[PDB]
Amino acid sequence: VIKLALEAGKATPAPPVGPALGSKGVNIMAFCKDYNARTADKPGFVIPVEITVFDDKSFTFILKTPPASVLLLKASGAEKGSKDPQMEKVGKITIDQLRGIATEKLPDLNCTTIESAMRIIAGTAANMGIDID
Amino acid sequence: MKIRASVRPICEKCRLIRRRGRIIVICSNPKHKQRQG
Amino acid sequence: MLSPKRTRFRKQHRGRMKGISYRGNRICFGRYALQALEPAWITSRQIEAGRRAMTRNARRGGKIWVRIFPDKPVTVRPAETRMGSGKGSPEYWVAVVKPGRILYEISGVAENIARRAVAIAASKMPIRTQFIISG
Amino acid sequence: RMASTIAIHIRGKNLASYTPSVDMGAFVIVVNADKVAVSGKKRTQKLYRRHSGRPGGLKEETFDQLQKRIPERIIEHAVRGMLPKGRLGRYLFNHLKVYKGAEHPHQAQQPIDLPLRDKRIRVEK
Amino acid sequence: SSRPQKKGTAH
Amino acid sequence: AISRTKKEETVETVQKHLENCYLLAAINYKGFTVKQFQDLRKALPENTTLIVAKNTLVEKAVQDTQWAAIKPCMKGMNAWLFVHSEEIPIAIKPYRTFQKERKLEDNDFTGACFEGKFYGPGEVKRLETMPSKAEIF
Amino acid sequence: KESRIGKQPITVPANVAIAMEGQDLKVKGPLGELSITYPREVLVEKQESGFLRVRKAVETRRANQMHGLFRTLTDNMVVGVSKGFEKKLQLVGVGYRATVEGKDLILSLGFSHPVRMAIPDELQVKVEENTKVTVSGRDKSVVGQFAATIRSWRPPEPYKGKGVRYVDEVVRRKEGKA
RNA sequence: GCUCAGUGAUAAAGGAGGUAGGGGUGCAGAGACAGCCAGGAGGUUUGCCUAGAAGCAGCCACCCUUGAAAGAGUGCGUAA
RNA sequence: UUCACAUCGACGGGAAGGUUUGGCACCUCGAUGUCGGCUCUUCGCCACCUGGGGCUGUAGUAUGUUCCAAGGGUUGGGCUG
Ligand SMILES: [Mg+2]
Ligand SMILES: [Mg+2]
Ligand SMILES: [Mg+2]
Ligand SMILES: [Mg+2]
Ligand SMILES: [Mg+2]
Ligand SMILES: [Mg+2]
Ligand SMILES: [Mg+2]
Ligand SMILES: [Mg+2]
Ligand SMILES: [Mg+2]
Ligand SMILES: [Mg+2]
Ligand SMILES: [Mg+2]
Ligand SMILES: [Mg+2]
Ligand SMILES: [Mg+2]
Ligand SMILES: [Mg+2]
Ligand SMILES: [Mg+2]
Ligand SMILES: [Mg+2]
Ligand SMILES: [Zn+2]
Repeated sequence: VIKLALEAGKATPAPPVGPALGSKGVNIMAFCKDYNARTADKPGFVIPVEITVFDDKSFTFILKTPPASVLLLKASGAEKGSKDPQMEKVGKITIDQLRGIATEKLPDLNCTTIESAMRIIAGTAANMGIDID
Repeated sequence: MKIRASVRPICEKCRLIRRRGRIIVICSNPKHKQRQG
Repeated sequence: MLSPKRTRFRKQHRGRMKGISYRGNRICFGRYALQALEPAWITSRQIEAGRRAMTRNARRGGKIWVRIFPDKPVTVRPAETRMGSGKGSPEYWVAVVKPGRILYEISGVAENIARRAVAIAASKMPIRTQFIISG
Repeated sequence: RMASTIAIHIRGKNLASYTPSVDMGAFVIVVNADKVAVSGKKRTQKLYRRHSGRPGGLKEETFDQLQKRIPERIIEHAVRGMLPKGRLGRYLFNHLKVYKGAEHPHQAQQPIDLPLRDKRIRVEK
Repeated sequence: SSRPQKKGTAH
Repeated sequence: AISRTKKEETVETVQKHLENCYLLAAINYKGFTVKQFQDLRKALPENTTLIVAKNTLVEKAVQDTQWAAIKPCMKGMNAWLFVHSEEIPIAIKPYRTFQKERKLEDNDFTGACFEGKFYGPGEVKRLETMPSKAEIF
Repeated sequence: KESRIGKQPITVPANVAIAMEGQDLKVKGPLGELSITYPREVLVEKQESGFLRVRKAVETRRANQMHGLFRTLTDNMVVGVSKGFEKKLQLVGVGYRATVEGKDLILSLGFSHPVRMAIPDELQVKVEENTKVTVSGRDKSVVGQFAATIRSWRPPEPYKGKGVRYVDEVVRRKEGKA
């Protein structure tokens, strides 16, 4: 059981991933192409991924939330977030981008409604300095 | 063990006891051991 | 270091320290304050140190009033000086405080940070003191 | 509290015939001198010192070392303090006969028991 | 030591 | 702690959720994750109401609504189910399957109450076999 | 009077013979005999239901502390003669070993000499040559004692955890040499 | 009534579950303290910085959500 | 390195001692006299070494600091009133 952060449709570079989870006995090409196929099924985004491994070297992995900070960095059109959140505001997103970032991240949250997901994403955007209305 | 006139608990785990009349401080970690005097 | 800018005569009477000070009793500026319990003589250096200590330990908390000040001169004769041939040279300056007198006033903090800061202040004081809250 | 009573009787202060300048007093035989009781931490604290007469000639015993070694000295030394000092004092002190055991070889003298009017003299555990 | 003793009639 | 006012309004909210519902389901939980608590709270609040309460808080709310025959179900830890909207078998059926996945996860079924009557740990099997409103009507 | 310890009565199980004379208590259990004397204030009551409830003559702070202590004491001599007490200590290191032979416990702790330890009657010491040692005895005080005397010779050092330790121990481990 | 220090002979700031009182203020019988069983989540690996900073080197923000409760984290720990 | 309290500890405060340099003039003036060595003691503990320990930024050796401890020890020379 190990936690890594990988890019959307790119896998198996030598320094970031392969040695790290490959020293625990995990197959590199199966995890990398199953993860690229699962990020080809959903909208492609940078994915933190938790890969669970077992005694027989088989592995099952869960793709976590594509970062709400990266999704709200591409929704407000910016690159770098605000160095001082709630002091300097670096962009603005509409409520429809709230419901969109909370629909793409909805299978990956624990929220029981779309309004809870929308206020979670409005809380993360209130946290990195990005205004929302 | 430090020995001094003023002994205070220096963290949360510290305990001030009374041994044969003198006030001591026992703790988990050895650096926080003190004796009054 | 606090000190008067001018006086006519240099040298002065020891005086005598009695009673309560009824005037400095109130806390009129800030919120929390340090009250002098006992009849003593505060050098300017001590007030300086106490203020500095309270200021540094408070930091992010706002305001410190110094309600006293060393306006009475004090004189000393050198070492190996036989007694006679005049009163000595004023070295330093003191403020006379009597019980009930307020020393430090402090505002802009929670009561906890204030209790701690006032403690570290009262550590550089020659006298026993007290912690009081505004009415 | 006992040694006071003892001193009174040795000195003679309980006879109408008392005189400071004379011995009108009794003899007193103290028995079971290791069973004598003492309050507080005194057993480990009270300190019997005696001095050689050379410098650094001081010797100290705790009460208990003493009571294990030669326990009669304790009561002899506690009564001698309350007798007068000087000629009649010392000559008096010879009337105090102390034994560590429960037994005394004076049965010929027909000893009576000593009256104690003190309340607190008897300790109980 | 900055304190004195009591000599004679003081004492 | 909890003031007497908040506990009187809590027993009143539990009694108002008691008057509208046709069935009670008692469940005790010890040593379980919050994740399956929130999955059980993905499945439950839709068709039914789940309320976790103290022994006496359940005692004085159920005695008055005439559910009193369920008093032995309040010994030990207490979590309750009332059916406000949906039927009895659609609420009782998921709980026993969730108790078969919870065998190592520490769940046990104490008892249920339907028709004003008390059914034990095994007698709720019937309450599970009952069909949906489309098949009965 | 209000010590949460002295209120709880002690259960004397069958196999346990309780002989009470005045303030002196002699208990003869399956494993043997234990004797204790009570101080002035503590009065322990032998019930008709077969229980021991501790009461106190007067309440000084003295007697309060007393009765708490003695209720636990004589609960431990009862449960002591019934079942018994086992202290277990294991040894950590290279060459460290123990051998029970006759009346001695021989310890090789890395000293020059073999360390010999005279084992008291009341104690029975079982040894695992797998470097574990258990001592069993009817009296908590004496077993605890001897256990400590074992541990004394080479107390656990901070770095590599080496030395004699009790079965369950938190040992501060510093990183030496970094 | 008090003291257990042989204090009862002398000295201060400071320290203190010493001890015997007195006064406010908290909670509780829908059970308070201590113990013991479980939970301690989602955003998120907050933003900045940094080879890395993931509650826990440093800086700034310190909100929101699911909630019985859970700090953008009190301490330990990892190169992270 | 992180970490006030391993070790230091600025600005200030509270003391003990009576060994330094002093203030006083109670003391003795007739022949009650200062600093070093020799010989000869003796006592204090604020411990330099030797005995036992706690902490360490103690791996080991060696330290550092501190606790109890004054039983014993504490060289020979060139140089100075
Ligand atoms: Mg007056
Ligand atoms: Mg005036
Ligand atoms: Mg002061
Ligand atoms: Mg003096
Ligand atoms: Mg005294
Ligand atoms: Mg300090
Ligand atoms: Mg004269
Ligand atoms: Mg002469
Ligand atoms: Mg010393
Ligand atoms: Mg040494
Ligand atoms: Mg050492
Ligand atoms: Mg080293
Ligand atoms: Mg010595
Ligand atoms: Mg000597
Ligand atoms: Mg010497
Ligand atoms: Mg020399
Ligand atoms: Zn501590």
